[PDB]
Formats: sequence, structure tokens, C-alpha cells
Amino acid sequence: GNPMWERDKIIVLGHRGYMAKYPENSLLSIRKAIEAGADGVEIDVWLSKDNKVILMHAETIDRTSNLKGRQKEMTLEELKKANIGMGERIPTLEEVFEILPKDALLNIEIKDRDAAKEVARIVSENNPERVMISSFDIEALREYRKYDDTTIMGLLVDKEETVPLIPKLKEKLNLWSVNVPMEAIPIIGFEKTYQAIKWVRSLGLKIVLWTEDDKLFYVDENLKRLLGMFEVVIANDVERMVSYLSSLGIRLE
Ligand SMILES: CCCCCCCCCCCCCCCC(=O)O
Ligand SMILES: C[N+](C)(C)CCO
Ligand SMILES: [Mg+2]
Repeated sequence: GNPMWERDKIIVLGHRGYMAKYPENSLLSIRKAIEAGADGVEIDVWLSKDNKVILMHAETIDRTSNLKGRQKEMTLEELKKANIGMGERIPTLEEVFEILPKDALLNIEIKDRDAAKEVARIVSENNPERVMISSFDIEALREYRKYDDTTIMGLLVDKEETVPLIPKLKEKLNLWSVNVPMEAIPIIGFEKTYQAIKWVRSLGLKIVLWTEDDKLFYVDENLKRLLGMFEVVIANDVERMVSYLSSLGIRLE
């Protein structure tokens, strides 16, 4: 009974804010996602050397910023000194919560199990009902659960051998959703993916769809064939997704 995530309307989140058009995991992309009609955003977080929760997808700042290094081995002053595009600086999770509408949804993907303690603290101060914690790393989710056992939680899946484990993980972690990549459709096949989703849903789990390439939502009408079987879609191109779902007559802009 979390009304922020349990809705009749499909939820659209911007991937890394809105990485199709604005610098990924930046405060600029977040505001733009919301103005384009997203319900919220998904971000990636790590813990800096001096114990601050910062936003970054990769384990080094190489690729999105003009500098080099591993953020887990750097401090926040060193990091706010990078440019991640369009003048934007690496934000902290606290900055993210100041920028967002107080009712906007936020999916925090924990990339760093060491960040779990601080993420749970910051979240408890910023209206946890609108937060989803997710991770590929079961031990990050288990650690998060030491500090917060009520926030909505999704398991990110990227390996086939994780799927049979889901009923026990749901128990151990109190999962709300399994967060599935559209890449599963080519890689394991549409029908096997469909039956796996159907089985997960029969366990009482909700479904979050994501992808590294929005083309996979639309090719072979992959997403349309899954209508009724997902609650949340994480899109790199928010405007395109918002328009598509309105064009099917299922989600009003
Ligand atoms: C409801 C669960 C069923 C779905 C199981 C699918 C398992 C994943 C297999 C494909 C992984 C592809 C991930 C590529 C993108 C990435 O890792 O960033
Ligand atoms: C970023 N996601 C939450 C969509 C999964 C990892 O790439
Ligand atoms: Mg992510």
C-alpha cells in the first residue's frame, strides 16, 4: 500500500535523469525530465572517500567528466571540480533531493554497497514514500535493509541464473519489483522473457522495464507486447516515451 508507486497509471522515469538529451546523472537533466512529463528519475550512486553520496554511473569519472579517477578514492571537493557536460558538476544525493519536487519519484540505484548506510539516512529525511532503492548487487540491498526495511525496493537483473532465485530473494529482501532489461528480449528471446515476467508477477512482484538503448522499446513493438505486465518504464528519451504511451491511449500527458 505505497500510493506513490502503486498507481493505476504507468510510471515513466528518466534514465540517469534524461541521458538521451542532457548530461547523465546531472541536476540539469533531472529538472528537464520532470518538465518533459516524467514522474521522476533514476540515478546511480557511489560513496566518496569522505563519506558523501555522489551521482555517477561508472566506477571512474573518466567517461562523463573531463577528469580521471575512481570516485570512491576521491573527496567531494576534488569531485565538484569536474565538468560532466554543459557546465554541470557531479551532484550529491542531497542536492538531488533539493532540486526534485517533494512528490517526484526517485529510483536510487546503489552501485556501491558502502553507500547504503548514508543513502538510508538521507532518504529517511526526504520523504521515503517516493523513493525506490534498486541494485544489481544483492549485498547492497541486504545492507540497505539493515537500516531501512520499509522503502520500496527493486532487484535489477542482468543474469539468467538470478531468475530462479527471485522467490527467496523476495523473502530475504522484501522486494517490491524486479527490474528487467529490454535487452533480455533479443538475448534470451521474447517468449522466454514474457514467460519469466509472467512467473515473477504471479509471485506478487511488480515489474520495472529499463534499457541501455530506447530503440529496444519500439522495435518489434516489444514494449507494446508487454502492456499489462509492467508498472514502471525507465526511458532514456522521456519526451518520446511520454508521447508513445499517450499515443497508445494508456497514459495521459
Ligand atoms: C522477470 C525476470 C525475467 C527476465 C530475465 C532476464 C535476464 C537478463 C539477461 C539479459 C541481460 C542484458 C543486460 C544488458 C544491459 C546492462 O547490463 O546494462
Ligand atoms: C540503470 N538501470 C536502473 C536502468 C539499470 C542499470 O543500468
Ligand atoms: Mg542505473
